[PDB]
Amino acid sequence: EKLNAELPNLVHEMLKQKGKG
Amino acid sequence: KKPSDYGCQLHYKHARVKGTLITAAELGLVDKYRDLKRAGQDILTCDWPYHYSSILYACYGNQYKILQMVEREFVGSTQELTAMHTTRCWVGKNSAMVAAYQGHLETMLYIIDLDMQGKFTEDLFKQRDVMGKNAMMWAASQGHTDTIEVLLVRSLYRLLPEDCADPLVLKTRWKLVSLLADLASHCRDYDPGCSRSFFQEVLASIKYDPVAVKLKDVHITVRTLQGVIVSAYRAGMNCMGVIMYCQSLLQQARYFDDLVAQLTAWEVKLLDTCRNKQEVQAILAPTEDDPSEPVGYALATFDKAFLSHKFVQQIFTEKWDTMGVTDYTKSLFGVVWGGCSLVVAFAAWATICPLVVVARSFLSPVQDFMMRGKVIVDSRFPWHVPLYRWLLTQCALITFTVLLSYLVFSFDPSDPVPASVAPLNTFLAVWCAAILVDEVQEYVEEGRAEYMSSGWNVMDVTMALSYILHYILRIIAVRVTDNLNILLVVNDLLAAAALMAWFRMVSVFELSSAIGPLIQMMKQMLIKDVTRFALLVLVILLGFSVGMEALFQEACIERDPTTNECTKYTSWFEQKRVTGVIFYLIFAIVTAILLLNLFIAMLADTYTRVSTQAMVEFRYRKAKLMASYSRRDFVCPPFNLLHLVCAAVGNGLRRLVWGPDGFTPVSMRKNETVPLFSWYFPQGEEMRQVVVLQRRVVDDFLNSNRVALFREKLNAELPNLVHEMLKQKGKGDG
Amino acid sequence: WLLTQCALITFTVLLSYLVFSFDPSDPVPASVAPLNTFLAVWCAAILVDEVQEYVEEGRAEYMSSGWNVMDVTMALSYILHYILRIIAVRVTDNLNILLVVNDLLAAAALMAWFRMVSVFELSSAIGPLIQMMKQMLIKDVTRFALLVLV
Amino acid sequence: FEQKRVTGVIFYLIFAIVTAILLLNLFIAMLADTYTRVS
Amino acid sequence: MGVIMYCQSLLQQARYFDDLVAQLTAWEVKLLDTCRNKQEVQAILAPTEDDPSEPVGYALATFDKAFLSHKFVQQIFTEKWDTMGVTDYTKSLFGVVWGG
Amino acid sequence: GFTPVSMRKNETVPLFSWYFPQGEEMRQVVVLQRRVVDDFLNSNRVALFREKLNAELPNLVHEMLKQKGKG
Amino acid sequence: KKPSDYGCQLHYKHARVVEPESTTDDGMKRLKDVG
Amino acid sequence: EEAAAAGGGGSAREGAALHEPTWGVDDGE
Ligand SMILES: CCCCCCCCCCCCCCCC(=O)OC[C@@H](COP(=O)(O)O[C@@H]1[C@H](O)[C@H](O)[C@@H](OP(=O)(O)O)[C@H](OP(=O)(O)O)[C@H]1O)OC(=O)CCCCCCCCCCCCCCC
Ligand SMILES: CCCCCCCCCCCCCCCC(=O)OC[C@@H](COP(=O)(O)O[C@@H]1[C@H](O)[C@H](O)[C@@H](OP(=O)(O)O)[C@H](OP(=O)(O)O)[C@H]1O)OC(=O)CCCCCCCCCCCCCCC
Ligand SMILES: CCCCCCCC/C=C\CCCCCCCC(=O)OC[C@H](COP(=O)(O)OCC[N+](C)(C)C)OC(=O)CCCCCCC/C=C\CCCCCCCC
Ligand SMILES: CCCCCCCC(=O)OC[C@H](COP(=O)(O)O[C@@H]1[C@H](O)[C@H](O)[C@@H](OP(=O)(O)O)[C@H](OP(=O)(O)O)[C@H]1O)OC(=O)CCCCCCC
Ligand SMILES: CCCCCCCC(=O)OC[C@H](COP(=O)(O)O[C@@H]1[C@H](O)[C@H](O)[C@@H](OP(=O)(O)O)[C@H](OP(=O)(O)O)[C@H]1O)OC(=O)CCCCCCC
Repeated sequence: EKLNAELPNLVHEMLKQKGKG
Repeated sequence: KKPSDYGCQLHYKHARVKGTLITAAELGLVDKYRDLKRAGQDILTCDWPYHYSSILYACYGNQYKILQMVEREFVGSTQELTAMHTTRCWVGKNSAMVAAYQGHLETMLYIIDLDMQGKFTEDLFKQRDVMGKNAMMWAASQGHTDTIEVLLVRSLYRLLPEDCADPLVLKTRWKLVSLLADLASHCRDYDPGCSRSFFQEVLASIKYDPVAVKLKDVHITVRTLQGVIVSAYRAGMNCMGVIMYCQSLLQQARYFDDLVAQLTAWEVKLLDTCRNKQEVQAILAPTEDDPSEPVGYALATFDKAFLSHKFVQQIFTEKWDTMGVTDYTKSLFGVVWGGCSLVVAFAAWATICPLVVVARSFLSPVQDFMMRGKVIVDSRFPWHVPLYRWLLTQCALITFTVLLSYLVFSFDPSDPVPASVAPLNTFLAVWCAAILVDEVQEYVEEGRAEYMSSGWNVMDVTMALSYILHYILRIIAVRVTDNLNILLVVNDLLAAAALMAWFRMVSVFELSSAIGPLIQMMKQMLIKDVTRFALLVLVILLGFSVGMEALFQEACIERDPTTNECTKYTSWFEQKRVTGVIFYLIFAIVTAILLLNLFIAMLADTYTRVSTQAMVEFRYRKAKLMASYSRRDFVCPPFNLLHLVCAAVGNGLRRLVWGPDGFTPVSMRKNETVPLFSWYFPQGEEMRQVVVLQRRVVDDFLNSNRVALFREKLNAELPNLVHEMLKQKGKGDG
Repeated sequence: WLLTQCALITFTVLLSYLVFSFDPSDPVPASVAPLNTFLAVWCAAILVDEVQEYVEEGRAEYMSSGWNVMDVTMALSYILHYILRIIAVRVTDNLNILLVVNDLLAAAALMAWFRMVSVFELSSAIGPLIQMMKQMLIKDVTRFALLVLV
Repeated sequence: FEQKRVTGVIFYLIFAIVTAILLLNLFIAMLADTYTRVS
Repeated sequence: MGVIMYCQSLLQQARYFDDLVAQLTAWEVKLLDTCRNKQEVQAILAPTEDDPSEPVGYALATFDKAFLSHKFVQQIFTEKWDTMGVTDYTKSLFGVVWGG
Repeated sequence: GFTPVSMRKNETVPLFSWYFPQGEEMRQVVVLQRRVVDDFLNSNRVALFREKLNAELPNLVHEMLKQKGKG
Repeated sequence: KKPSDYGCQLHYKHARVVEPESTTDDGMKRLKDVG
Repeated sequence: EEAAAAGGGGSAREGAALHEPTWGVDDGE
């Protein structure tokens, strides 16, 4: 239930690493 | 050839192929309006049956062109132009109503642009008509959803102050006006030479240099309200009050119920961002700087979601009942010791309450003593506890229905003339006189809105007005006239007034949570469901009553000369008639079953709708009650009348004797020279500690919206981010 | 729409005045009266108007309103009441068909007054009682009346 | 004559109807409280 | 809007497809809420010269409850049927008297 | 011409007055229907995919770890 | 022109008189009452 | 469609408008 409501933030953290490293 | 299968199913079936300024205004001829005005005859020639000027046909038939010619050519001042637009119809419409009374964006945008530039002298969009409608209330009633938004953007722009210079309160004023300037963007002026856009002089005076559109970009969306709630707060305004104000703009529009449900979900998100009571009463309090109270606005506009929160029911309870006397019912010790103290202090009330009201109007050391208390408010000064003022009211309420039902169980056919007046029958006529004085200064002082939407004020008039009418029409039907059928109307006015008193006495259960949402239901499935089903049955029952007469009427033919024998089977050898009346009465019983089945399923709909909101209506009817008695004086309606008499006398004295005395017992209930709570306007170094504590709460609220509006910007592109992390997987790059 | 309804409250006032202002001791011009034959011209012209809106708007649209049936049936009953009253007053004077004549005017006076709940169709709070009573006679009654009959 | 027994009985009918409707409204409130516990 | 009404009339005479009629009735009301003002409602329902396909008169002809009940479809009728506001004169103190 | 027709339900005129545009109204309506229904059709492509990513969420996470298995 | 639309609708209605030294902390708001 | 939905959409409908993942599901077990 935490990964349902916050699913587009896990996917955004997997692309934010392209931003930093 | 023949069309598709979709062709013959959806396509369109059929086959197809003068001297006055008024009728040059409605048709839109600019030069013909210019020529005939140089002969003139008026500029406000108004036709007869509907009182329309030559201006209000341009606003009618969507010619902003010749409204713009008059503003350029034939005008002298601001005060002369507003006399032309505020020339009412026969209903009472000005220029801005008629352009919003029917969807005329291109004229409404001209009038608003004339109002942003300050070329008026009256608030043209705030005036009313005969029905009290508005320019925003006509465009919402008719449903012209494209002139509602243009009126929404104007009232959102007009909220933001033009005097402050903050870079985010000047950006969002530029992004509301340019939502209107890009909304017109066509529709140039009447001169084909000097051509300019509509909002030319408004985007110019705003001091902001910006360093295939979607319908997310030309409408007010949820990220546009969030730009206003911040910028109203950044410019200095109550952020709890800007949310309540922008909500009641969008409830007036009737077509933005997806934005009303968001703004409600922010006044419940801001309201439980608070933790203590010190943080609740720091964002709900008015100061010297913004004097705006949001608690008084919510119980004026009946805001059932705010007004029943945990934190709003907590700031009312610590003034209404700070001792917990409302929980001396759930115990045996509470009912005995709470009940016995009630019948003592109601016996002590009714003997001292007249002696205080007399000795407070001209006995000044007592009036300065009766103001003491009311910040401590508790059992030390018991006449200021607002729960106790309610208990005395319900005790002085049951006393009227005992002394009225004793008036009818103690009538006898024994003595006509020394029983028309009595020590009991005349005492209640003074009592009912003082209920009618109570409803006047309730109606006059609050208003017609909160009077009709209240507890039992409409019912308490009728039981008071019919007993007085019983009392008068019994006096003058023994002595003035002798006797008639007027004596039997007297027994009906006392039969209404004894019925309405016992049904009034079930207001002692306003505070019970078991018997409370049961009275409010039974009021509501009786003033909605029964008065609209009785109108249906009256049409059906009057049709069967006509149809019986057509079934029993006679036709008498056995005679040789004229009219001799006549067959009698009326009720309203001939064994045929009863057969037809039996079948007719069966068709009536099937009709009675079919309507008793529609009445019971009608009521079970209303039980399901008023009991899905049981403990939100109750906590709203409670807080409308906890706020009404916290401003009300301790004199119940039987001594309401003695207070007006001693204050009219006792303040007439201190106009002859000593002059600037003041502190008069004011001739009104529901005192005005009191802010409702004692934690209102905080002078001193408590203002500096509220303003810090408010800015902690609101800044932590505005960035939990800015987080939750970021997750929706990512829900819109979730199939585009998944495609990018899947390619950044080691198919291509690590 | 308002002139339609104001010409329709007028029909059931004149029809229910006819059954109240009916004088029994009256000769054979009680059949052909001015008021008794004006109401028969009215119901003649209702029947021609239903055949127009049967051919124009069709059959699936016609039998989807519920009032087009009652416009026919109170017109067809009173126009048959107007004929059989004339025949049963100077041709054949018997109580066998006389009690049919008083039975049609009772049937044609109900369907006048059931037709007058049509002014409430636009009103909220009485509009949904015309529809929950109509759908109750469509869906439910014709499956419960076949079991009450058993 | 004198309209005398008619004025009181039109209040006898208002009092009896607005009571019997008021009890039936309160009996639907009990059928629908015990329904939610039975079901 | 015509294809969504047409595909729903197909699957309602198929009688064993109720998880698809529920989706096509939910998309018919989802299209009609994407529409924001009256100017956009009457621009997805209007037959142009290119495709002369009205979806209003086809919802009247197949007895569509979920379309004709909508608040933006009840507005195109009452704009055209009333156009003076004389229905709304029966909610005032000074209007029921003069209107009657 | 303009003789009184005995047929009711005038079939020449359309239902609403805004039916067939003739000009610049036709070019504006086309711009408004492309604006509306391209954002109807986008918000169904996203909202169908979200129900595919709900029911198949542990398979996307397993494909992000399966790449450690191959490459 | 001096009031706003927000101002007519939301501010405190009546005119009050500022008390000279009135605290609003929990004690010392009650000096006139307790003594 | 793999090249039109490579950077946001070249079908002008934000993607190729009928194209998603179907990353790939496994059998296992
Ligand atoms: C000569 C004297 C003879 C008198 C004969 C009396 C015989 C017994 C009749 C008893 C009925 C007296 C009147 C009904 C008493 C009553 O229920 O409460 C009084 C008030 C109720 O106000 P509220 O605030 O308490 O109750 C609600 C509630 O507060 C909502 O929240 C508000 O919504 P809001 O906040 O949005 O505004 C409502 O406002 P609104 O009106 O707009 O909907 C408000 O009405 O009653 C009225 O308003 C009068 C209007 C007609 C009521 C129906 C009368 C009942 C009789 C119907 C059956 C008759 C059948 C006849 C059959 C022969
Ligand atoms: C024993 C019967 C008891 C009936 C109790 C009547 C109680 C009257 C309450 C007040 C009446 C208000 C509501 C009536 C409004 C109304 O429209 O009447 C209903 C109609 C029902 O049919 P429908 O027109 O709606 O016609 C439907 C409809 O069009 C559907 O919509 C279609 O489906 P669709 O949507 O697909 O097109 C159906 O076709 P399908 O086969 O496919 O289903 C079609 O049959 O009933 C009536 O008109 C009669 C109701 C009052 C009776 C008056 C006549 C009785 C006179 C006899 C007097 C006896 C005296 C004899 C002795 C003297
Ligand atoms: C102008 C005056 C008109 C007459 C008004 C007199 C008062 C009548 C109004 C209301 C009383 C009736 C309703 C009482 C209900 C049950 C009483 C009860 O349930 O009690 C509960 C609590 C228990 O207290 P606690 O331990 O929870 O905390 C309190 C300790 N603390 C203060 C430090 C926080 O409160 C208490 O007992 C305190 C309440 C006890 C007082 C009621 C009995 C007083 C009898 C006569 C008073 C007459 C005065 C006449 C003076 C004329 C003007 C000079
Ligand atoms: C009788 C003396 C008893 C002691 C006197 C002082 C007692 C007093 O005056 O309270 C009034 C009482 C309140 O309701 P009452 O005690 O029956 O009980 C309420 C209810 O039962 C729920 O438990 C609570 O709702 P919730 O779950 O918490 O939401 C509610 O608390 P709150 O929600 O309100 O906080 C409770 O108050 O109502 C009467 O019964 C009529 C009494 C006679 C009134 C007429 C007097 C003549
Ligand atoms: C005297 C009448 C003059 C004007 C004629 C008025 C013609 C007419 O239609 O009114 C019918 C009348 C009043 O009902 P009425 O139509 O006004 O009902 C309101 C009306 O439908 C509004 O438009 C609704 O708002 P909206 O659309 O949803 O936005 C509103 O709902 P709400 O949102 O406010 O809650 C409704 O309450 O009902 C009768 O008693 C029959 C008398 C018929 C008379 C027959 C001839 C005698």
